[PDB]
Amino acid sequence: SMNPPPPETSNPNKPKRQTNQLQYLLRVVLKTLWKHQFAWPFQQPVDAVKLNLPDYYKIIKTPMDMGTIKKRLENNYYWNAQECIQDFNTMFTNCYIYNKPGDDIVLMAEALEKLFLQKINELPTE
Ligand SMILES: CC(=O)c1cc(-c2cc(C(=O)NC3CC3)ccc2C)c2ncccn12
Repeated sequence: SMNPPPPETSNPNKPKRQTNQLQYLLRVVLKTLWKHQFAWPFQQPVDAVKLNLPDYYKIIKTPMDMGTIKKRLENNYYWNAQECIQDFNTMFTNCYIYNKPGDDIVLMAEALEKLFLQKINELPTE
């Protein structure tokens, strides 16, 4: 089996900004989720070869992971916070699409998503 190339984390012709909302997404949101006991399945792209999930990238056509999001934030890849929030939501949604309800990995995603929602509830204005 083969994995696909990972999502891009740098693109010199993509316009970039560093806003206070994006700084919050790195310093508060990403850092809170990254240190969590349940973060580890989400800290890198799914290696469907090593995990013996040959159908993963047949089902998941918009992969996303926190390793990618971390690199994007540290590279100032984004223009606005909504782009980054969409990446997080894609990662959670992919987990719920691929896995069975009640699987341990789904419980892990739900726990991270609850914290995610609590932090973005206080996303600073501007
Ligand atoms: C997000 C998702 O659905 C998901 C993630 C994992 C997962 C991936 C890795 C991994 O790829 N590590 C790379 C370094 C080699 C490791 C451990 C786990 C539990 C998983 N395993 C079974 C079903 C679903 N998943």
